[PDB]
Amino acid sequence: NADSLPERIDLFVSLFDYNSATTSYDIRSIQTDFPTRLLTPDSMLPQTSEYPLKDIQLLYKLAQSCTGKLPLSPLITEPLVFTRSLCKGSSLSPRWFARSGLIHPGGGTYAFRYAEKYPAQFANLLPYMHIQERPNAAEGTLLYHLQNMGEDAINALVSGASMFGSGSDLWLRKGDIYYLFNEETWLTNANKAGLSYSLLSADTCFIQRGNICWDVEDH
Amino acid sequence: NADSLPERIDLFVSLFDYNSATTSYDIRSIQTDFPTRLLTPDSMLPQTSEYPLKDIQLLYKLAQSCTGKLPLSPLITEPLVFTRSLCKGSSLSPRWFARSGLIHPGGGTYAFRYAEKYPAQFANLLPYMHIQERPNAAEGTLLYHLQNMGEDAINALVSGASMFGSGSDLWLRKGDIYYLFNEETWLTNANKAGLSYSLLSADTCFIQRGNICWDVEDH
Repeated sequence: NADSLPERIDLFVSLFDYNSATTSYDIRSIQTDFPTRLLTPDSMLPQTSEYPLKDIQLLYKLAQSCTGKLPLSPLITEPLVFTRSLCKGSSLSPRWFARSGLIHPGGGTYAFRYAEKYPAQFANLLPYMHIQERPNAAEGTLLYHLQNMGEDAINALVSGASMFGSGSDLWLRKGDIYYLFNEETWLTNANKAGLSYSLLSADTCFIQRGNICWDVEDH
Repeated sequence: NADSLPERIDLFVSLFDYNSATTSYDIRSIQTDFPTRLLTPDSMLPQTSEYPLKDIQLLYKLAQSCTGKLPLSPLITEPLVFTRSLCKGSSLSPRWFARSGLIHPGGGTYAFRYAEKYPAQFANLLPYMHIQERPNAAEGTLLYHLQNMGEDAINALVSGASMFGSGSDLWLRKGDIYYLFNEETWLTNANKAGLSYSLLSADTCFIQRGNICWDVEDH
């Protein structure tokens, strides 16, 4: 019977009443509001794959003391501009952030760090902050759904996956729009299609032992 | 890198200090204490795959009124013995349950139903009751662990799987003994082996869409 699974999944997708979704989001609207950089969890970590750690550390020490040795990476020019501006007290307008690479070498964004020093600038700079740096969004908003997504759901969303689960929602893609359905609708339509399902925490499922599905950490 | 997964899983298994398990259970001890019938969730349901439903219903009506038409299935002889004994008020000793098929056609066990009518018999009859019919076991006991297992963990245990997860434990088989480790040990050794994992709720994982792993309900 496992030979029938692609057709059963097709039946499952066709059972949903797309006019009756909890809500829906055009992919173009998500892209308009959120750079991928401000969604993916790795942006919140020190950018160790982009810079030598020595450069990240020199930059932290420069920011503490507003003096000392200058990082060397030609990739460090904009971080240095940011750091030296905070040191000299010279303004960075929202336009500076809009044309910036957004992510600070120590993880997180320039905008959030800037607004920590100039809290009157916070609302103007929110568009340049990672979703995990923004305040807890109102329930039912797109930011709320994004802030509550695990890494696996963010990656599926960013990759444009045809469906993925997050929290208490099923996201189903149809065209270039995602439609959200709640868990009980997901389960009812899976029932009716003769399907069972698991939400994976790991990227993928290569080998099953007992009820554990194993993956390599590094692909 | 996924080509290396069987060797990584072998490394993972070899990282555990089996003398340092939370606890361990010889499979022979589990079998001594628990018939498979008293573990598997289907025993708690009406035995519709074993009897016509009409026979289950005739048997329920006979039990209510202690009169009326007799079920026909030659598979119904022992249920009729049980029912008529309860009707006539004639004793069923623990020895009757020990040689019985244990499971009543309406789901659950003869012993539990008998002890509902004769509560002084409850402790003598506990060995013949499903784990889901017994009182909440003391924490850390084998019954406690079994009572807290989902269907997927019970099936893995019953099938003798080399590992499976239940609750906050990893069960690892070595020889004919299961060794329990907690979640943080499981995760540490998975980390060290370069593995990621998911606990499946469905029997298996045939097709992955997004972060959902799909199975057929009926194999």
